[PDB]
Amino acid sequence: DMKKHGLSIGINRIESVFFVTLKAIGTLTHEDYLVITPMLEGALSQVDQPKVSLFLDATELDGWDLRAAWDDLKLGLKHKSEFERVAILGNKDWQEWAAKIGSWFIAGEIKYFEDEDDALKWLRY
Amino acid sequence: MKKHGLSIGINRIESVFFVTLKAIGTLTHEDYLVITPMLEGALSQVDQPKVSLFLDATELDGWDLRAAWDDLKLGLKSEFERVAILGNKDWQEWAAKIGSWFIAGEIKYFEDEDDALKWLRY
Repeated sequence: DMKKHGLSIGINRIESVFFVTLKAIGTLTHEDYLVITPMLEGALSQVDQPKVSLFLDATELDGWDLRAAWDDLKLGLKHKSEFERVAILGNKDWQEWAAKIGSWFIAGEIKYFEDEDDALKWLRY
Repeated sequence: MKKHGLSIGINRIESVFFVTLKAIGTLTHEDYLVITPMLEGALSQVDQPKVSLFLDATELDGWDLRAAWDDLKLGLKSEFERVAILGNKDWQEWAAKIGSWFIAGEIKYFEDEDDALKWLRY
């Protein structure tokens, strides 16, 4: 009834360093892809930092439909830059998107976490 | 490891899409220069003809008054029906100020999330 579904993209500064943030939540549909991804793309294309990394909060993501457009989503940076690091935060138990959601990104390194503090420390230092 | 910044999104509750924006920490002029182009890039892609905005300012401490944040105007390509601002502080500190970034039929301040969201989808 009140369950939320979708994603948000942002920029956060932590200890003087800016990073891109992404939060995915609920169960994503085809309609959701059509409505939400142009906005994510529009946002990410305006990020122009010397080096930049990404924090992906997927703790509240259920997943998406079999072979949905979400499998092939690509989120890239303003001048074809790659993310230095991408920290993917999940939960204790494996979820259907675990081995798939990383492919949205071109990254120097992708690391998976169950604790936000650890994820942020790895990104920052 | 205190976070300072803003995120923008689209969420759906049942069958209704709404724009969502969360602001956190104390925003500086450098933050403005880095975040506002992305915020504007996101908003220019919202095509839904009837749409509202949920603004989560629960973790917002404020911004530098000499920074461009005071003057920010966010909009659609073309207006929000409703903007629901969620926060804990006396409204006169920042709620009216951040509310003024938007043009909308109605702009309302809430301390309860459930009530804010219900009001947006009515």
